[PDB]
Amino acid sequence: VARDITLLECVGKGRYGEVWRGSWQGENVAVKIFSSRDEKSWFRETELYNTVMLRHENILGFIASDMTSRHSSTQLWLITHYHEMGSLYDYLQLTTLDTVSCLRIVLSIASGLAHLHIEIFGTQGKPAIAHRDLKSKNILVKKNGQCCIADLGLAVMHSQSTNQLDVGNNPRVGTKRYMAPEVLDETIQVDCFDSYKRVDIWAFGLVLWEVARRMVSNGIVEDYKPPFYDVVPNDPSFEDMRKVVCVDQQRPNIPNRWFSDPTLTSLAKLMKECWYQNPSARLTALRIKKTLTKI
Ligand SMILES: COc1cc(-c2cncc3c2CCOc2cc(N4CCNCC4)ccc2-3)cc(OC)c1OC
Ligand SMILES: [N+]
Repeated sequence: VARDITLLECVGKGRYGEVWRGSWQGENVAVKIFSSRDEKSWFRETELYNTVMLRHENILGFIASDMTSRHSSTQLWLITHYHEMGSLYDYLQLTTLDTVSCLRIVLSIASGLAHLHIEIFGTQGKPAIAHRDLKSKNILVKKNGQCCIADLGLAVMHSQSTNQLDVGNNPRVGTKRYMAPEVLDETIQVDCFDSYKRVDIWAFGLVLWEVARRMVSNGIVEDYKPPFYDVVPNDPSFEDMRKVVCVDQQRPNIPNRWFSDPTLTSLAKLMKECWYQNPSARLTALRIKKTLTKI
């Protein structure tokens, strides 16, 4: 209930709204107050968390959804577990990673994504879900070293038996920096659920690139950089990414030092298998989880 939560400090702000660190029965919680322009994302997330009952150790822990009316308006709240280490985008800028730390991050993200993509059968079984806005800022680092995926506002679901696709009704567009080439060229088949899984794998390979750069190998480490930092400006436009990803067919550069570390070699091969211009040639989330497990 929103009445029992004490908003203590704002840890994030954007077009989506605000994220607050709050107290609730003597424990820290995360409260997202949605903006009026992003109401459809609150409905979709409430559906995925309350109706679909999405629950996984590598997905942001749902607590409660609520609506509070004040100042002649009604705010839409989402209350989840609070991770004091912040987003993966924040965490990668404060520390370097070793082999275990890197693999724990990338395997946890892969297992959480595979849980979204894999349909659980039986009655009231979880359908296959695509995130469609996967990025380092939508990934949070837990104190055990593992990560969890957040923001289900753009989720899309599908069930194999009925062959029915639920795209929702959200005017929100995904993050342009992480957009797949089929999205930028407007060739993506919006009626096929596999299309939405393949744009997640594409974006997953970009987060994979961000994390691998922070793994120290032979006293060498790369500074943190967002994908395509050296070709697009801040807040890139649609034409900015299309020129890089589609026209020039550019991908993030694999540092040569990665070939001197066996873990980074298998990781560099993994992200390359997520960046195919042909969406059907990209790996599945299950194959990525399997490949990461054998490493
Ligand atoms: C409640 O709904 C959400 C909460 C969080 C969340 C959860 N737990 C911690 C944080 C966040 C938001 C962003 O990251 C943080 C960052 C910081 N700090 C570092 C940078 N600046 C100083 C403060 C502190 C806490 C968090 C995420 C969501 O999706 C991106 C949410 O919606 C689905
Ligand atoms: N952040």
